[PDB]
Order: sequence, then C-alpha cells, then structure tokens
Amino acid sequence: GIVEQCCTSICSLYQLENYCN
Amino acid sequence: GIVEQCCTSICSLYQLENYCN
Amino acid sequence: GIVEQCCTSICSLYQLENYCN
Amino acid sequence: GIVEQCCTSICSLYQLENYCN
Amino acid sequence: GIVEQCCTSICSLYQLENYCN
Amino acid sequence: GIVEQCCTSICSLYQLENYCN
Amino acid sequence: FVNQHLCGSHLVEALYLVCGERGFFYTPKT
Amino acid sequence: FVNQHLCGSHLVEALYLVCGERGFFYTPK
Amino acid sequence: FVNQHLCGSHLVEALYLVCGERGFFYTPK
Amino acid sequence: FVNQHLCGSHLVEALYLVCGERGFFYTPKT
Amino acid sequence: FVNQHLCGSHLVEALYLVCGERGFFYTPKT
Amino acid sequence: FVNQHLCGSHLVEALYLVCGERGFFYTPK
Ligand SMILES: [Cl-]
Ligand SMILES: [Cl-]
Ligand SMILES: [Cl-]
Ligand SMILES: [Cl-]
Ligand SMILES: [Cl-]
Ligand SMILES: [Cl-]
Ligand SMILES: [Cl-]
Ligand SMILES: [Cl-]
Ligand SMILES: [Zn+2]
Ligand SMILES: [Zn+2]
Ligand SMILES: [Zn+2]
Ligand SMILES: [Zn+2]
Ligand SMILES: [Zn+2]
Ligand SMILES: [Zn+2]
Ligand SMILES: [Zn+2]
Ligand SMILES: [Zn+2]
Ligand SMILES: [Zn+2]
Ligand SMILES: [Zn+2]
Ligand SMILES: [Zn+2]
Repeated sequence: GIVEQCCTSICSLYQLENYCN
Repeated sequence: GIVEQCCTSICSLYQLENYCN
Repeated sequence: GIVEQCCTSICSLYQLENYCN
Repeated sequence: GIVEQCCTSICSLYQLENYCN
Repeated sequence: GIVEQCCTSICSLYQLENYCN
Repeated sequence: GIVEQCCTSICSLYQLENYCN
Repeated sequence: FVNQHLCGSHLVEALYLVCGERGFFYTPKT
Repeated sequence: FVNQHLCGSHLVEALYLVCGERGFFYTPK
Repeated sequence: FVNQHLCGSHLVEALYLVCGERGFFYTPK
Repeated sequence: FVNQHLCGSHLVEALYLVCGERGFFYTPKT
Repeated sequence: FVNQHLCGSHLVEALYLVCGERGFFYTPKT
Repeated sequence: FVNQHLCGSHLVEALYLVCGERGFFYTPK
C-alpha cells in the first residue's frame, strides 16, 4: 500500500498520483 | 459531500467520522 | 508528560483530550 | 487574549513570546 | 513574482515548477 | 547546509535566520 | 473537538486525526 | 525505520495537493 | 526512537483540533 | 519574523516554533 | 494537481513537494 | 537518524515564519 511504498522511500509526484481517485 | 458538509458548513466530530473507512 | 505518552505511542483522540484545558 | 492580539490583530515576535511558558 | 502568480492568481503545476532551483 | 545543521540538531530561530535571504 | 469550517488541507488533516487506522476518503467533487 | 504515523500525516497532505479535485482514499492498513 | 521535535509539532496541531475552544498548555519538559 | 495575522493551527505552529523547549499556552477564549 | 490559490506556508509546502531534491526559492517581495 | 524528507518539510515551514518578507532559498543538496 501507500505506507509501504511511500514511507520507506520518497514517492515522486507521479508515484503519489497512483493513490488518487 | 464533505465540502458542503464540513467546509462551506460545519461538521461535528461525529459528522467528520462519517468520512472514515 | 505528553511527549512521553504520545510520541512513543500514538494517542487516540481521547488520550489527547487529557492535555486540553 | 491571543486571538485578539495575534489573530484579529498582528503580533510581533516579542508579542508571540508573551504566550510562552 | 510568486505571490502575484500563485497566491493572488493561480499557478499550474508547470508554473509552480518555475520556482524550483 | 541547512539539512546537515538543522535536521540532526534543532536550530533556534537565530540559527534558522542564517538561511533567509 | 473544534467546531469550525475545515477546508482543503486542513480538512484532510482533521480526517487523518479523527479516522486513525481506519483511514478515510476525501472526495471534494461529491 | 520511518515513523508511520508522522509519515502518513505528511502523505495525506501531499495527496491533497497531487490529487486535487479527483480526491483520494487513504488506506494505511 | 521517535524524533521529539517533529512529534511535538504534530502533537500541538492535533491538540488544536481536539481541544477546540478549551485550548491547551503544551509542556514538553 | 513574519508580521501577519496568525490564527488557529497556524498560530499554534508559530508558538511551537517561537517558544521552543519552554512550551506555550493557547487559550482562544481568553 | 490542485488548481487553486496557494499563499504563505501552503505555497511553501507546495514548492517543497513539487521541487523535490532540487529545492526552491520563495521570494514574496519580488 | 532523522528522516530528511520529513525534516525538510518542517524546516521550510519554519523558514517561512522566520524569514517573512525576506524569503529564502531552500537548498537541501
Ligand atoms: Cl489557511
Ligand atoms: Cl493525528
Ligand atoms: Cl515528521
Ligand atoms: Cl511525500
Ligand atoms: Cl497525534
Ligand atoms: Cl519549530
Ligand atoms: Cl513532499
Ligand atoms: Cl525547526
Ligand atoms: Zn460558518
Ligand atoms: Zn490586518
Ligand atoms: Zn481565484
Ligand atoms: Zn469559518
Ligand atoms: Zn492554512
Ligand atoms: Zn497524530
Ligand atoms: Zn512531520
Ligand atoms: Zn492577514
Ligand atoms: Zn522546528
Ligand atoms: Zn482561492
Ligand atoms: Zn513529501
């Protein structure tokens, strides 16, 4: 999930966008 | 929606909780 | 104090309320 | 109080410091 | 400047990026 | 830089001011 | 709890706090 | 080891900005 | 080990929301 | 330091920064 | 990405996110 | 060990307040 991907490593804007609706 | 309820109007704690999963 | 209780562990809303006036 | 001084009016740094313990 | 472009007016993502180093 | 100085240790307001324009 | 208007990022932060491990959904166009 | 609670607080603010009017679900677990 | 400075910043924002008009004292030490 | 109106959570954050290890009190109804 | 007015600390946070390792400059009097 | 990404987010908010109308450059690397 987002915590597993974006807490250990920094997610770019593009990677964050995956979690949007 | 949440904007109408909590941003343009005011949400009680109970109303904010309606947006939890 | 609050740092000892609520930094090591996550305090719920109810636990945070102890620190209010 | 702080709202009258710093929110509806403007607090200098020195005035904000009046609310420190 | 950034205030005129993004605060009193609206900046697109591309416009915000103009302020990156 | 600022990350080396102010992430490992807490910078006071006076130390933060070094980074201003 | 505050009784005030909560918008944008302040609304999202309030949901994060209120909802805890449950998480939440922020749907502004609904 | 990253502090999940503080990380999540940060993440939802970033999703607010990135997602805009699309919104998002925040599902930590 | 939690970063006390970052934790405290977060905590006072949470107390703002939880305490509302009652306010609070923040006494870290 | 900024010279601007500080309310709500922004006021609390400013106090947190200014006051340091001393801490502060936020009493909005005073 | 949001399409909205960004001021003060909210503008700075948006720059921090958008700019990443590059960093940014916030010059409000320009 | 401090989380640089979370620290930096915090630092730029503190520089906003401390620097005021002078502004600042944030150069992490
Ligand atoms: Cl605001
Ligand atoms: Cl929280
Ligand atoms: Cl943090
Ligand atoms: Cl992020
Ligand atoms: Cl918390
Ligand atoms: Cl601070
Ligand atoms: Cl970010
Ligand atoms: Cl700081
Ligand atoms: Zn109203
Ligand atoms: Zn004024
Ligand atoms: Zn407009
Ligand atoms: Zn209002
Ligand atoms: Zn705000
Ligand atoms: Zn929290
Ligand atoms: Zn943080
Ligand atoms: Zn103002
Ligand atoms: Zn700080
Ligand atoms: Zn606007
Ligand atoms: Zn981030």
